Amino acid sequence: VYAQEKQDFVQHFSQIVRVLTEHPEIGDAIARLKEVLEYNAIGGKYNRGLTVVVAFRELVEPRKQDADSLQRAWTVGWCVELLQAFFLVADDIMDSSLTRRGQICWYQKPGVGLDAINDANLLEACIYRLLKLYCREQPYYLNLIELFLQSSYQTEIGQTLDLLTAPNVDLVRFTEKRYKSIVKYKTAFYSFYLPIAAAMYMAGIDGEKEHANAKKILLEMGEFFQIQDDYLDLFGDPSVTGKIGTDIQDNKCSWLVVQCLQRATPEQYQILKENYGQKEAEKVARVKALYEELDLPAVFLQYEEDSYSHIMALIEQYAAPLPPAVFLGLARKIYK
Amino acid sequence: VYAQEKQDFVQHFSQIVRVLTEHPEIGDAIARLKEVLEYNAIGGKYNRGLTVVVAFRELVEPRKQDADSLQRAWTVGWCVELLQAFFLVADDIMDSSLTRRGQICWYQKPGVGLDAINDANLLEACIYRLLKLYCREQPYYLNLIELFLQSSYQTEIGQTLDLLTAPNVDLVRFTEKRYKSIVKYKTAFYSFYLPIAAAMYMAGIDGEKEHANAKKILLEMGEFFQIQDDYLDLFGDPSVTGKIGTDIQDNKCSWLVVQCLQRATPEQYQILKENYGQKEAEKVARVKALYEELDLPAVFLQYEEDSYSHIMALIEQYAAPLPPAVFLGLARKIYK
Ligand SMILES: Cc1ccc(-c2cc3c(N[C@@H](Cc4cccc(F)c4)P(=O)(O)O)ncnc3s2)cc1Cl
Ligand SMILES: Cc1ccc(-c2cc3c(N[C@@H](Cc4cccc(F)c4)P(=O)(O)O)ncnc3s2)cc1Cl
Ligand SMILES: Cc1ccc(-c2cc3c(N[C@@H](Cc4cccc(F)c4)P(=O)(O)O)ncnc3s2)cc1Cl
Ligand SMILES: Cc1ccc(-c2cc3c(N[C@@H](Cc4cccc(F)c4)P(=O)(O)O)ncnc3s2)cc1Cl
Repeated sequence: VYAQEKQDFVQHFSQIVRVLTEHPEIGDAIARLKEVLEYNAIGGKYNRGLTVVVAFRELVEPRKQDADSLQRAWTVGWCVELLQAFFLVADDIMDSSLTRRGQICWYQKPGVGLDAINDANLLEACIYRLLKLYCREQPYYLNLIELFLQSSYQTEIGQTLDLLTAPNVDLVRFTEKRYKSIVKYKTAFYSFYLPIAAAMYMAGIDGEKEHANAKKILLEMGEFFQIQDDYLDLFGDPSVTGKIGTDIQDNKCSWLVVQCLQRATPEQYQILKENYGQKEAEKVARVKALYEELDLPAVFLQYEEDSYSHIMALIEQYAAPLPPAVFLGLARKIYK
Repeated sequence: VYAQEKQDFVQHFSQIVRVLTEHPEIGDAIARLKEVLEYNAIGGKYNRGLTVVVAFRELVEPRKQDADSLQRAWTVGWCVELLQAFFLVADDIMDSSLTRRGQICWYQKPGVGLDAINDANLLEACIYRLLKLYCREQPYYLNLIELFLQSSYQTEIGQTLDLLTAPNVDLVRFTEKRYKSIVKYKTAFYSFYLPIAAAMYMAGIDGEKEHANAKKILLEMGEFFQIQDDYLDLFGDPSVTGKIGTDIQDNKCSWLVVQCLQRATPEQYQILKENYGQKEAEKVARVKALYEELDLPAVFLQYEEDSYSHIMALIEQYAAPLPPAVFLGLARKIYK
């Protein structure tokens, strides 16, 4: 689906850039914007953008899929990638990250620094420029502008909650209710709801009820994805994933610590109070081994089965009238 | 006009905040957003927001001005103030500023720091939340969403140009063409075009030609405003303005340095190369006195008269069919 549509998606990028990087004296700014687009919108897996394109094909009767409709699908997928890029560039400055996608974070490059704040705003702005240029005449134009704006806001407000929740190792902040709330707003809305919802609108499916039904399935898939992402940060083999995890060094509200704290005798709370959020490795070793000693690998395994049963019921209940394959194709990318 | 409508404008702010700061577990984020709104959207002169409200009154036949139309005018004015706030919070982090509006910049507050990057994005997002909540049923809704998005982009792309132009004292970058380009994109579009254009749309005046005509007048007024702003940074009495200027310490592309560089013998270029962008005061004294020694106070005075003659011709030529008072009220705020 994705294996076999990733090709035209990445080749489209070059057109995306052409049309955004066309008024003599603004030239130098426009060159900078090109360098920003190139460094930051390229080099991920493109799962979110591609989901737009795949879902567009599944949703539109194939006799309403001319060259220009496809091109709008490619474009809106690239909009989702640009929203991703905006959030990351800015999040990397906020967290003080060193690398991203296997390279030096844009803000850490020589003579970029905090100028990356403007660069990131430009990435966001490019979303609406593309939507104007390619979709202004379409009946779903407004629908999409609102979708992207709301996705930004949800993701922003989730970032606030995350930042309040994890500055300083106060583990009383790290609750289940709070973990779930952070994942929904910061991650799931834009990563899972947004791309399918966009394809929906592009197909004419604008009903509030249809969107709510898809949302219900897709926010739940997003919660599982992040939960598996947190497991793997620590237990994932690093040559299968790519990441090597610093969740624990960074005092993250990770599903692991949440579960751990649900399960600990008061003596264990202490070992964790003493090791959570530390630089030193031995004190990260002894967090791992405390998680191992509470069979969190196994709780996760149980959680993962339960979750899969749940998603399948959701799809059975709430997919109609969309093709269950829209959702199943996504479920297969994450439950693998 | 403004003297006599500032009152209901600032009192509206409290309602703006109520409706943005209403889903249990997101509460703590919402409290933070309230603190962000309160610190950053309050304490300026409100010229831009108020311009919305004043121009709305002049433009709408007074028999289409019910309680709810007025409330939408107050709201859209507050949107312009929020856009202002978004840019400033972010610009203060980028420039490493210490104070703003007579207080500690938000990002310099204890335990805010770079979290202010998200805070600023939230301010931007609030613009579209308000536009949804108060204007979604209006026929000019889309018009306004596009206006605000384009204003953001223009201002962002201007900020890029400014940052490229002034990192390092390379005065070869500081040209007239480049000064004007920076002012138009970074300042004039949002400060002058945006608020009148918004009032226009709210009144039903959506024509491209009417907008182009108003734009022509208003971008020119914005160029004068900033030019006078740069003069005053240095020659303004600091107890009449409020600001005391660091334009020269900061290596700014100020209209002053532009003119100076147009006027200097090669020996003078050197005195300036040696004093521009310095901390030390004596080396800022001797920039002032070099500007004084080239009668820049007087070139400015000439420039200011020329400019006023020009704006009046523009208004004569391009105001119709809007009431010339829309423009004159603004001209009186800046040529005073
Ligand atoms: C809609 C959507 C949004 C994001 C993704 C992502 C999957 C993914 C990812 N998936 C791996 C497995 C995986 C990693 C982390 C969480 C998870 F649920 C699944 P893979 O496909 O590389 O085996 N790895 C690293 N980053 C990402 S981002 C996938 C989808 Cl289908
Ligand atoms: C929509 C969909 C979702 C999940 C699957 C499968 C996932 C999977 C699988 N996934 C994980 C293990 C797993 C364990 C327990 C329940 C579960 F759903 C999945 P992984 O091997 O990536 O660690 N392992 C072995 N066979 C299968 S089949 C297949 C489909 Cl078509
Ligand atoms: C549409 C619009 C947008 C911004 C302004 C501003 C005027 C202004 C300002 N004006 C002073 C004078 C002045 C200062 C700097 C430049 C200029 F053109 C005029 P004042 O009204 O306080 O005497 N001073 C400090 N900040 C600002 S912001 C005014 C208007 Cl009318
Ligand atoms: C639309 C309009 C624009 C400007 C004015 C005036 C400005 C002004 C004025 N402004 C400046 C001086 C000035 C000097 C030369 C030309 C010019 F237009 C303005 P300031 O005293 O703020 O330094 N000074 C004395 N009288 C006036 S009358 C009055 C109106 Cl109604």
